[PDB]
Amino acid sequence: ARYFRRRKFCRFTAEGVQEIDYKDIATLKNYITESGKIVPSRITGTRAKYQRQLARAIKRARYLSLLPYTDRHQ
Amino acid sequence: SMQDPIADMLTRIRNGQAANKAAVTMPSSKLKVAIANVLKEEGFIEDFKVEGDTKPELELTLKYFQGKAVVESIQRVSRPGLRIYKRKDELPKVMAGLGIAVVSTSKGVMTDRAARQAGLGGEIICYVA
Amino acid sequence: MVTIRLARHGAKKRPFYQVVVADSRNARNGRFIERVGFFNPIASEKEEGTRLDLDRIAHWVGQGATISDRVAALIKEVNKAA
Amino acid sequence: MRHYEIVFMVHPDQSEQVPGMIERYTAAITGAEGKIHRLEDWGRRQLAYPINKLHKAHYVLMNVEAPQEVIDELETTFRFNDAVIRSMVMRTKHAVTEASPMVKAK
Amino acid sequence: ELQEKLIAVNRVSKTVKGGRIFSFTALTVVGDGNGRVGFGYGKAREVPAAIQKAMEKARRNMINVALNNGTLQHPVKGVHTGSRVFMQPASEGTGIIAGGAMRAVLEVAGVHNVLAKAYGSTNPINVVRATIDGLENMNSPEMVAAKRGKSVEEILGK
Amino acid sequence: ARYLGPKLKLSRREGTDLFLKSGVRAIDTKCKIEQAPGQHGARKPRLSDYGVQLREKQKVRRIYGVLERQFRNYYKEAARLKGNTGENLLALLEGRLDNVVYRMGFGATRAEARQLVSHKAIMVNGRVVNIASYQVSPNDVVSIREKAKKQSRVKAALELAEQREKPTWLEVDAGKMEGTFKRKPERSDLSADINEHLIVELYSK
Amino acid sequence: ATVNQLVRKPRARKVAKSNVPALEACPQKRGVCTRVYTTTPKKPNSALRKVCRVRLTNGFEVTSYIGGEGHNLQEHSVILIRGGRVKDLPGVRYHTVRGALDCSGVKDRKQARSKYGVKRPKA
RNA sequence: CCCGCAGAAGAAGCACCGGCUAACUCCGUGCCAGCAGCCGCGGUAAUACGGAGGGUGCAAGCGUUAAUCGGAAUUACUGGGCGUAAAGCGCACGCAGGCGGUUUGUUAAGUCAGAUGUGAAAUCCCCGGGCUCAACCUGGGAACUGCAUCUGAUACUGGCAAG
Ligand SMILES: [Mg+2]
Ligand SMILES: [Mg+2]
Ligand SMILES: [Mg+2]
Ligand SMILES: [Mg+2]
Ligand SMILES: [Mg+2]
Ligand SMILES: [Mg+2]
Ligand SMILES: [Mg+2]
Ligand SMILES: [Mg+2]
Ligand SMILES: [Mg+2]
Ligand SMILES: [Mg+2]
Ligand SMILES: [Mg+2]
Ligand SMILES: [Mg+2]
Ligand SMILES: [Mg+2]
Repeated sequence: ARYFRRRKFCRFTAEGVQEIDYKDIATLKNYITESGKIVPSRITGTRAKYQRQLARAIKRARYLSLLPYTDRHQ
Repeated sequence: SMQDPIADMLTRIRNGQAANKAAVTMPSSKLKVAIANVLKEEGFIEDFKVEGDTKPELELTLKYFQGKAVVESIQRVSRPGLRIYKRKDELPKVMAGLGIAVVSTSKGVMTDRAARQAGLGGEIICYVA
Repeated sequence: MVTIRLARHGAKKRPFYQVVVADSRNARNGRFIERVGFFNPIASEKEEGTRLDLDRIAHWVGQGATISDRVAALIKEVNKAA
Repeated sequence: MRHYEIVFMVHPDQSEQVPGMIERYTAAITGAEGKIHRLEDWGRRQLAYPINKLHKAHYVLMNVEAPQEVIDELETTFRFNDAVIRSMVMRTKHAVTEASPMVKAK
Repeated sequence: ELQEKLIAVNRVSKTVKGGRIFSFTALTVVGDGNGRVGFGYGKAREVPAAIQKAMEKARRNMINVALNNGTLQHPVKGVHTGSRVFMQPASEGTGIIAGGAMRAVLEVAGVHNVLAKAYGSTNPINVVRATIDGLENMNSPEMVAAKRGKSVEEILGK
Repeated sequence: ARYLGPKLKLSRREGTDLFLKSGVRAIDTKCKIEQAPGQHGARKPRLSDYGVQLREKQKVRRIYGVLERQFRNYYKEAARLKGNTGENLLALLEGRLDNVVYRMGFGATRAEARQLVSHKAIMVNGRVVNIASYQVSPNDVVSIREKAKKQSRVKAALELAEQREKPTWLEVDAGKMEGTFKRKPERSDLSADINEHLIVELYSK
Repeated sequence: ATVNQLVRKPRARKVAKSNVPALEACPQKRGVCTRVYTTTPKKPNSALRKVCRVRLTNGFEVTSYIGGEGHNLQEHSVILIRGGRVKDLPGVRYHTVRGALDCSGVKDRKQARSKYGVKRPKA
């Protein structure tokens, strides 16, 4: 119910990302769990600023249908 | 005897490149200067110079990048025993366009791209890759 | 003499006639001078089945060429319907 | 002159006229100096979740750049055009005269 | 990842006082399919082991190849100890056109469309080395513009 | 001109059951999957290189009951046509009338749907066609013949069609007993277990 | 090598010689069996191979092999011969076609029946 | 071509299964008889012969044989070789022959560009159309890779004239 850790490399900052894009399906698919729920920074280690950008991106993609909301699609 | 000065130029460059020579000396001529002049625009050679008046001498400064020869390969296409002439539509692509073909057109010696843009054929002197 | 007639091409029971200008002495499918059209007797009755370049045909007639009986009907079943 | 990033989606049963649609939008956009400066396309793609029963549909990207007024008309068109199932008139700060991973993959 | 392909196996033998001692060899290539490929060769008494020797040999001695969207960048000519190979980049959809030995290296290397031909001796081990040597000498526009001290757009001409 | 022997033998050989038999009773129960036929079938056969290519070609053909001679002509046409050959060959195989009828839902099996075409029970654009290899063109409308609809086997095949994820490029009509071959199919829709590049090389040898 | 040397003497297309010269590029030829006898095979083998000497219509005299078990062949027998050499019988380049002309089909043949001219056994 | 009639009724073989090469055992046989495109089998536990079952390929056809090209870069122009594997003449001179350093002018021979005529139709290729489909047939292109003539261009090669 409470863990909170890190992996010691905010990959977005590493690659000098200046704007996470919602069309980078490949990248996104790395931060979405099997169920389809955004993974907390406390796990992957992503820096706070880029996670906000990443999180809106996931939502837009889910909207755009490039990603799946949850997994039980009837 | 010496019967194809152009092939001698190819050997002089190729042997000096394989021997890591800084510079090569040779007898000069308009065609040799023209071919050396063409090489300058693509960066395959550093510089060229001409000394002497009664017996002109063409001097080429070779180029190396990581201690490796810049001229990877060069081979003569048109030879005194066998002339090679290509029409504009059929002009060959040397080193998939990364290299150049020295072409002697009616408007002078130029690269394959210059001949292709101008829609002109000529004699294929050499392949550079 | 030079005549304008139809050369029978196509397959069995589905003829397709080629309208050619040729010397009458030559074989039906043999040597010919010029192509001037075709004629499909099994046309679908909905789309094009016969077209001829009347300009060249008139030129050959003015040169002295004679007109076959069947082709004359074609050069009529057109210039009348339009 | 605000840079928009249209991303509409066309019914999989009407990809025949998709080209013509591009022309329509482009022509009216360009009327007010609507610099297109980008017009990719991902053809048909397997929708992640079955929207409007349609288990698969088209996909188009138009990082256009035109006055605010002209673009607003497009949204009205996309609303009342049955061909376009869904849209997303995002608004980027600058321009993107390049390529996206969706095409660079191939 | 790392994909493994068995290219060919053989039963070599060295005679000894008592009799003929049989041994087995194994040729393999490993690669990530995205511009990196490495060949391996191994000798052992038991075939099982020979594979492990080849796998370890392939893991070490790796090289980088500058791929171009899963296809070659230009026609290349390789030659190793009597085996001459010619490979040519091909349009999308042509698949792999190569002999059995030449085909195996291309999957782990990441090449998807290529026309290849083996001239001279078709000995599998010599053929494999000939292909890799050609790939190593294959240069991309990025290093060619740098090596020639020019820019990419100028030399390319587009 | 048609395979007439047992069907489950082929199914269990080459391994993955692929669209054979009525499709209701579980395929595994009717036979013994993961075991090629024959007395020696119960063993691990170290397949070769030629081996893999052969199996794939054989598998594809049986799924659509296309004889070699016929199949080779499809390959020649696919190579002739512009585009990627492997998908073009798959598109041609899917465009056959007998296959289309099966996916449209009028036949329980591809073999049974093919017999419906052969026995003059299918109408295409108001014209009677009884040739299984007829190529359906985009936007065409395929309609069961009035007399045919009285066949209760067709009705039952419609019912079962629901389980098969309805092909996108086919607009099936239930009570209307019609279909519109919307357009050509695409590689993505077709079973991703088919490696068309293997087929192209094998026939280009 | 040199183009000038090659111009002086162009490349000479070599003519490939047939392995069955007595057929004169014909698939089969009829002949009369001059002699029926037996001969011995080459080195790695041992048997009593059955061969026949035959005079063809074109005058060529050659020896042909009998590929079937048992044969009703003798003097002045008219047979049909086809191509195909015998690996272990030097000088034998032809096979007698079983089941043709005065050569009867092989008795009890059940597999590869078409290769020995034997009618399908009644069920 | 259409429509009705009756009843699964009238319609499946052929080659192969040791390697190459997809697909295996049992019996018989015992260097016998035999097979064999190449490798080769068989001498008493034959996945190779013969029979059986089983299995693989192709199919109203399947096999064998003959023939042409391919693979054969194995006559190599593209696209090979000549120390020892086939292949440097015993050596020199030397004609015809091929080839020819550095230089200006000169022509236009080659060459290169331009144009125009010519390259029958069919075939082949592309886009279509017609036969229920298919072969088949046909419309329009393309192509015909060529040659002649003319007008240029003249670097290079050749040309002569002088260096
Ligand atoms: Mg047939
Ligand atoms: Mg096998
Ligand atoms: Mg050859
Ligand atoms: Mg050699
Ligand atoms: Mg010797
Ligand atoms: Mg010698
Ligand atoms: Mg000597
Ligand atoms: Mg000179
Ligand atoms: Mg001239
Ligand atoms: Mg013609
Ligand atoms: Mg049609
Ligand atoms: Mg025509
Ligand atoms: Mg001169």
